[PDB]
Amino acid sequence: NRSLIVTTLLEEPFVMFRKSDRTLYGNDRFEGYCIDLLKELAHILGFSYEIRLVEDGKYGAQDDKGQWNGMVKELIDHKADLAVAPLTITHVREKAIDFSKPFMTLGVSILYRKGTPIDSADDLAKQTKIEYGAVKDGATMTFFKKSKISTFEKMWAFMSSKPSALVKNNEEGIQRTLTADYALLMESTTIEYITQRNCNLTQIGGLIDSKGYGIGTPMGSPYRDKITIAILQLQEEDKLHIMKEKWWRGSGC
Amino acid sequence: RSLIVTTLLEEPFVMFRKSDRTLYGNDRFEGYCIDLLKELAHILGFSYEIRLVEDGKYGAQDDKGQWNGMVKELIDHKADLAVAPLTITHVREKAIDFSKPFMTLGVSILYRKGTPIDSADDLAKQTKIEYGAVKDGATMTFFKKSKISTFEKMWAFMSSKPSALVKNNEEGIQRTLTADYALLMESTTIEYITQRNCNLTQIGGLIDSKGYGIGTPMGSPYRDKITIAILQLQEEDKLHIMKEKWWRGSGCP
Amino acid sequence: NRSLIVTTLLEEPFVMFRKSDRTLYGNDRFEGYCIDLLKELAHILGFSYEIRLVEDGKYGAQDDKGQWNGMVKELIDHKADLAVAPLTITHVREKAIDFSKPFMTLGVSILYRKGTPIDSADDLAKQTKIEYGAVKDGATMTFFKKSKISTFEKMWAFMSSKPSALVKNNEEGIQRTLTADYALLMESTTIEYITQRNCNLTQIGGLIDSKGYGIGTPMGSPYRDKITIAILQLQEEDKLHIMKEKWWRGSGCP
Amino acid sequence: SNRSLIVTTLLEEPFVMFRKSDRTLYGNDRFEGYCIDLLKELAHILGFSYEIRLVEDGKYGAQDDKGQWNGMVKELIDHKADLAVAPLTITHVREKAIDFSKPFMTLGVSILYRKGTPIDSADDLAKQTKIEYGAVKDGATMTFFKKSKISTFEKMWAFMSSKPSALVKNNEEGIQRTLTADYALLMESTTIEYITQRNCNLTQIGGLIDSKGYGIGTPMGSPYRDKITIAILQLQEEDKLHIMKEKWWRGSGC
Ligand SMILES: N[C@@H](CCC(=O)O)C(=O)O
Ligand SMILES: N[C@@H](CCC(=O)O)C(=O)O
Ligand SMILES: N[C@@H](CCC(=O)O)C(=O)O
Ligand SMILES: N[C@@H](CCC(=O)O)C(=O)O
Ligand SMILES: [Cl-]
Ligand SMILES: [Zn+2]
Ligand SMILES: [Zn+2]
Ligand SMILES: [Zn+2]
Ligand SMILES: [Zn+2]
Ligand SMILES: [Zn+2]
Ligand SMILES: [Zn+2]
Ligand SMILES: [Zn+2]
Ligand SMILES: [Zn+2]
Ligand SMILES: [Zn+2]
Ligand SMILES: [Zn+2]
Ligand SMILES: [Zn+2]
Ligand SMILES: [Zn+2]
Repeated sequence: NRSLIVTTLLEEPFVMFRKSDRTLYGNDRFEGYCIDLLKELAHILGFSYEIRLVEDGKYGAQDDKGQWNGMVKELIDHKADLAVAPLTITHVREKAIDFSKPFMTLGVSILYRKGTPIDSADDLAKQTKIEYGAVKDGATMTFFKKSKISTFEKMWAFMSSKPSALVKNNEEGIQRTLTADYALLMESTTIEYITQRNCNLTQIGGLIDSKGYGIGTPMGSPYRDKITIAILQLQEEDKLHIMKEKWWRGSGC
Repeated sequence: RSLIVTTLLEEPFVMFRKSDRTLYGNDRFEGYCIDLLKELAHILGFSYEIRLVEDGKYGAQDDKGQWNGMVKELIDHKADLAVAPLTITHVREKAIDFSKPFMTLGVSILYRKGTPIDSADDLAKQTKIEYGAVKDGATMTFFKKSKISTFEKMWAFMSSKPSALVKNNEEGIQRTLTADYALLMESTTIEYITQRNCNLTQIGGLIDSKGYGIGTPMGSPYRDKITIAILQLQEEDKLHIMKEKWWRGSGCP
Repeated sequence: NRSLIVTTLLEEPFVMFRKSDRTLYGNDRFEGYCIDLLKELAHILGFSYEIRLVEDGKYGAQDDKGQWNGMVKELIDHKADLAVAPLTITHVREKAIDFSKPFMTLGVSILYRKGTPIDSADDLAKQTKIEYGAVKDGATMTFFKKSKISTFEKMWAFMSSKPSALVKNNEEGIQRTLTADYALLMESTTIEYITQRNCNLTQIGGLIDSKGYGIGTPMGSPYRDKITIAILQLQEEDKLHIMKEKWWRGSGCP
Repeated sequence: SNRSLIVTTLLEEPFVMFRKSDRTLYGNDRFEGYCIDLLKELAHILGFSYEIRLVEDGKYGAQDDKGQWNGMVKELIDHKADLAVAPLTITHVREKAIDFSKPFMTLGVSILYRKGTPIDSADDLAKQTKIEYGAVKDGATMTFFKKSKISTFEKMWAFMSSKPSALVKNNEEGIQRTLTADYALLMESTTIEYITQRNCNLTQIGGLIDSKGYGIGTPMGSPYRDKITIAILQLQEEDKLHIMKEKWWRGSGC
């Protein structure tokens, strides 16, 4: 019964440190949507596991020499059996790792202060006053870096140049939108979570694309297909809807 | 000690049966759901009376948040069961309960044969051919809430053109026959209509995948009883029979 | 070389030789529900394949030694990668091979001529005038042979006795039901098919049990879960209920 | 009710057993077995916490002269427990004092006895008188014999009810009696299957005398019985009770 190593990262409301009056340790430290999903997978498949936060705190992207970092790298180097996180399924990633079928669908959109004229990526790309960016070495950054749409190449040209447009993680980005004249390009279900809690913030425009989160495994993993089946089972039983309603609030706004 | 069953007229699910000597009460009806409902009362032993829903609608929420149609009857405890082709949706689950599904369906397109229109994207790209859905049903709500770019575009259209949203299927079917109109309609009804009308066809495949379930007010102890009874009928492979029975039918050269 | 080998057998309307004037070869020889299912599975999963009829024409059962025959044996001996057929998933066969999730439901029931008093397996079990049996070395036979239920043991003891009550295949059992005083223990979806083509036969009673057909693989095969995922996709696209209507449709009886 | 549900059960191999350890265990962690795994699946599917309590009198449950119950059935009647999770037999008389889930296991009464003897059926035992036989006191097998009107089983009850010693306190006493004296135990078939795979000098005599099932027990009106039935059907559909049975019915030899 060897324990599977699960790689992940802190990201509200998917993976969080649970509140306690003493120092917690091991798996007991964590709670959130992806923790509940992991618990379901472990139950259905019958495995035990050890959660390990990815050291560099990244989701994963390729450098110019094609080397990966983040959770994707942990899977490639067979340091982890599974990545259980809001890990975006993308063509470039499917070349290096395997994914389950998606457990949640989302798309790229914009987080910004309420009360302004702007209503689309178009408006940001036109102007230089309002700064904008995305999480460094995640799928949204890669989306822009790869885009052939004029508006998005324009936006990448910006993000790529401005030293601090690319933020370390979502939290740093959300604080930037509250602290400065800055809009964050961010995945839509996280926006949904934030705007039900911070009434100062809103989504700008709609979804720029449509994609999904999946459980990541190393290529050739003998678990990936069973995990797909389990996700399809949870879906059929309405369990992912229940899990989302559990973690998305709360009250406000 | 009898249950009030809310429904509406819809072939081949609920129909006024043909006879000479005027019929009263439950005797007024035949159809797939009528048979289904008989099989459920046998298994669970209850008495009931069918009541057609006044506004003729399935159910959707207004801006204010009030529901109408059968969904509203259950909310208001004006009915015990909704026995009809009532689509299980995550939105409705917030307001009422459903049994496990008794039939699968997905949104798809009903249009005349022999055109070049091949998918929803084809309808969304143009404006000569109009298109719509049944007002205040699940398919309308699907387009209204959609975050997918093509379906948002379609929703802008339907939502704007007068009379693109039809009062019921029959009126939508008639608009498909007499005008340049495509109806966004559930696949099991499309199946029923296209083997009776050889000049109509399903365009594309399923846009989504859902089922029909028996509706109850939230918390009702019958929901689970009805699920057990539906499972029983599935083990006795009796529902697939009931379907073949009401779906006939001589075909199209 | 890496094409998958598919074992199957002829069984209307699942797998049949296509009618043509010009001689057909290879996979093009075949048509039917399981052939359409196979094409869909191959599209989804991305494989090419070669269909081969199982030599002994049997589905599969175990002799007294413990040795299997039919399609089950082809899988056990790693002679085929998949069994694509109306192959009944049973707990007994699960000990030797693996199955996908089911793509169709069925149960054992009774095929007999119309116009008699018989209405249940118990009516058959009480009386010796009317002969009855099942396809030899299939799941229905095995169900009776393994049953611990008194009535089915009784029925097994009867079938087991009659020299020719255990028929070679469905087509033979169908003919014996037509020409002798004989009832065939047969899977319900086949009865459905037959009773709509032959208005002098009918199903007697309901289902005795409830089971499914699944694709068989050798035990431990990675294709097993892949095939399940592909079946779930076809179910989401509601393609199997349609495939079924395509192959079972026809003019009924008065 | 309460927050954690109270589960009544009793020690019966291989359904519920004390797990092995080199320290004193406590609470739910004391237990292992088929019915413990089932309970774990139910608790996960329904989302409840629970506390297992062994039934004080160690009985399954029967009615005395008045209708006074004992054993697990009694714990449910009196609402001392929310569920009974055990190889609890579904019978008419119990169905009138408590509710049961759909069955999670099918079984029948049969005979456990030493190998070798010419004994071959209940009839054989009923005639003769040297070989004693009995059943577990205040269990469903005892009650079946008491209430029977079949000649052979009436004779058998006549014996068992006359002897002070025929009826044993539990399966374990009875099994030991079978190994200790010329004695046959009337016992449920899946327990016989477990025992005969471990005790190679014991065997089943004859077949199953009836056919019934085990179900999860709840007090009448429990808000949990329907959800539990749906859970068991769900587990069955995934082959999980087959897997669970294979896990606990192991042994070696025979
Ligand atoms: N979910 C993203 C990180 C967030 C983002 O890029 O917006 C990923 O998998 O890379
Ligand atoms: N069956 C749908 C009505 C028809 C439709 O929306 O297409 C419902 O339950 O709302
Ligand atoms: N489908 C059965 C053969 C037909 C029957 O046994 O009735 C099997 O897989 O063995
Ligand atoms: N399973 C039985 C106990 C054992 C027996 O009576 O043989 C019961 O629930 O009473
Ligand atoms: Cl321990
Ligand atoms: Zn679960
Ligand atoms: Zn490795
Ligand atoms: Zn589904
Ligand atoms: Zn009410
Ligand atoms: Zn839902
Ligand atoms: Zn395709
Ligand atoms: Zn092999
Ligand atoms: Zn099994
Ligand atoms: Zn159909
Ligand atoms: Zn489980
Ligand atoms: Zn009480
Ligand atoms: Zn089943």
